[PDB]
Amino acid sequence: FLHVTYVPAQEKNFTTAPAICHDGKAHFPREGVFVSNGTHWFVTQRNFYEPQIITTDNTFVSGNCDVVIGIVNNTVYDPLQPE
Amino acid sequence: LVKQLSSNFGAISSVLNDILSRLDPPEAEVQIDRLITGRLQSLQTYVTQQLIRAAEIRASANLAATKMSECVLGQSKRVDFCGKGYHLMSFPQSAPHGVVFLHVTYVPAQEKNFTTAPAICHDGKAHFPREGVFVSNGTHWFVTQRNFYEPQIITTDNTFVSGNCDVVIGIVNNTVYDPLQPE
Amino acid sequence: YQDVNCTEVNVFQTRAGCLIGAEHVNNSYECDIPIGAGICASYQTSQSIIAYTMSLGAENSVAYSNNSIAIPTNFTISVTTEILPVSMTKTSVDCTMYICGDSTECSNLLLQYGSFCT
Amino acid sequence: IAIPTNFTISVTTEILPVSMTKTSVDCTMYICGDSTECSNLLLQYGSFCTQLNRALTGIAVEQDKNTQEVFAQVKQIYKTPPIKDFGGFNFSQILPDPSKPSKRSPIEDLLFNKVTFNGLTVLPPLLTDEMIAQYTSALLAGTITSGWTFGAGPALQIPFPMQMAYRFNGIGVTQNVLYENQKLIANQFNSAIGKIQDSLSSTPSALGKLQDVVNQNAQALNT
Ligand SMILES: *[C@@H]1O[C@H](CO)[C@@H](O)[C@H](O)[C@H]1NC(C)=O
Ligand SMILES: *[C@@H]1O[C@H](CO)[C@@H](O)[C@H](O)[C@H]1NC(C)=O
Ligand SMILES: *[C@@H]1O[C@H](CO)[C@@H](O)[C@H](O)[C@H]1NC(C)=O
Ligand SMILES: *[C@@H]1O[C@H](CO)[C@@H](O)[C@H](O)[C@H]1NC(C)=O
Ligand SMILES: *[C@@H]1O[C@H](CO)[C@@H](O)[C@H](O)[C@H]1NC(C)=O
Ligand SMILES: *[C@@H]1O[C@H](CO)[C@@H](O)[C@H](O)[C@H]1NC(C)=O
Repeated sequence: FLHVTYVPAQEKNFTTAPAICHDGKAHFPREGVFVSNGTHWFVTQRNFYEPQIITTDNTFVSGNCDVVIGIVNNTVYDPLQPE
Repeated sequence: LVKQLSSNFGAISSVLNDILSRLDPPEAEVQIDRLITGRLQSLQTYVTQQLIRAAEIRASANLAATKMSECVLGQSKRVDFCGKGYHLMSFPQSAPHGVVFLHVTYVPAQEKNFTTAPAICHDGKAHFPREGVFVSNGTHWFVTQRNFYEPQIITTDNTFVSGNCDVVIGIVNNTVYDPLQPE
Repeated sequence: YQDVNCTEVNVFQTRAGCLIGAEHVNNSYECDIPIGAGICASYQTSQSIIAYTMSLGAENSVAYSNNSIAIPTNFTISVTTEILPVSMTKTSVDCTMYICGDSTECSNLLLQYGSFCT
Repeated sequence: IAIPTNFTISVTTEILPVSMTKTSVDCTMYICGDSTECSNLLLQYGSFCTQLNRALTGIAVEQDKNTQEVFAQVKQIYKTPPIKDFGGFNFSQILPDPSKPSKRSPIEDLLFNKVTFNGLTVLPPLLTDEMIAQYTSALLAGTITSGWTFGAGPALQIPFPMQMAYRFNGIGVTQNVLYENQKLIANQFNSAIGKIQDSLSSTPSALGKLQDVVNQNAQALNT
């Protein structure tokens, strides 16, 4: 047999956070990790670094802002408001 | 094994009482030694064969236990492990020295061919299907599943944007409307 | 006859040996009774016995393009049986009885062989 | 947390036997070859000969059965298109070569090259090497032109880049990665296949798992 596989190559270090508090409500990523480059917070998949702006469609709200541990504060973009 | 008792193995007879009821002990012992050698060898080979068969039976029983656990207590994604096709569920039945499984599968029947496209360019940005594949009948473009044809109208919740229209090979122009635009 | 030509012994020569009593056929079918080296035989009609080359099945090519797909429109649910032995018939023997049934001297002679019985 | 920013695609090899060489022995010939007195003496030992012959025949039929079980899983025979266009991918190393008298791939040819009367005989396998190669080529054509569908029902055709994109989607990676790194991925795949072709030879410790089978059979017969 000639198996064909996939292997990650080059890594980088980032700062993460389990959840983000916006308006007294916690936010969790649907599929991905909350990563930061030291200035802004993005969400990206797990096996290939590809950041994107945190919106209301790639995350879901669940609970309050005083239960989870390690939650941070940031701004959650809203897509339909400019339109 | 039972029939092996009728062979004299070189002695003057194959029946112990007759052997010992005609001769003195000094020679009856020689004859009896010959018979016991033969019979011990026969019993030995029978036992060895039984051990070797028991190993295979145990392997089959382990396979049956794994199949029961993984396809009667749940749904399996190992292809051709519990029947040909996409496995749904299974039922066990008893039998003499074994079991019988009634696998229930799902097989597509009637296929029709269309034309596809890896991406759809709308306004200089590419579009990819969230789940499914883009299909067309030659006059309009739809997105559908991959195992049961069911077209749907292309819009902004079935697709996600990524990159531009100058990187993908095979991209095709088409409109992708916003549901909130008519309203 | 296995591994011999039709000289030492209707009559046909195969890769496995001399075959007597069958008629060779140019056609190919599915194997019924294996013979060897891809040859098989079966009883098909005037009923007789024919020897033919094994066939792997029906040839089928798929119209591969670079912008075409095929999608099912109707399905089918089926049932198949799978059969698996689980246990064998358990038994046991009495070595000394089987070897020297009701014979004290025979059992005494058997005693000089060790723990084979155990 | 650490997140990879680039990837690699690689190819490996896995070798494992399926069957050994079937054989048979004529008990009476081996023990008392052409001797009526010796046969008469042997008649006083029961059914040892019949037991041994039955065991050997069972072994031979099991060997044929397991070879058939490994290879003959599909019945329909598929064929690759005459025009080789798979979006940059190159399967020339694995597809069969028509010019060769035996329609087998160069890798199969290299593998074939690398591996080397007292009542006992050797019987031929029921399934021949050309038939096995035809099975392998049919499986390869089916998987390159259809995907996994030809093993679950009627073979449906899909473009190969789209099949690759689906398989990327199967390990949690979105398809745009393939759709915008197609050329690089194809180059890396072809280079890896070439590396395997080179590295398969030039090492006398790779086909040991088959050489040992051959050696054990030969040694048993010799002793
Ligand atoms: C798609 O539309 C754009 C903008 O109108 C155009 O530049 C491009 O050539 C079109 N694609 C094809 C294949 O013609
Ligand atoms: C048997 O006959 C065939 C042709 O009939 C011949 O090719 C072969 O050499 C012969 N073998 C022996 C051992 O006579
Ligand atoms: C492959 O797809 C491209 C996409 O435009 C098309 O131009 C071409 O005719 C197709 N076939 C071949 C053999 O390139
Ligand atoms: C699917 O097949 C069944 C019988 O196999 C048939 O009754 C049914 O009409 C078919 N479905 C369609 C949409 O034709
Ligand atoms: C990522 O690594 C792969 C593995 O060699 C290589 O093909 C590709 O060029 C790399 N990407 C770069 C250097 O941007
Ligand atoms: C594919 O590989 C073969 C040998 O590795 C080479 O001769 C050929 O040019 C390559 N490309 C195509 C399109 O066949």
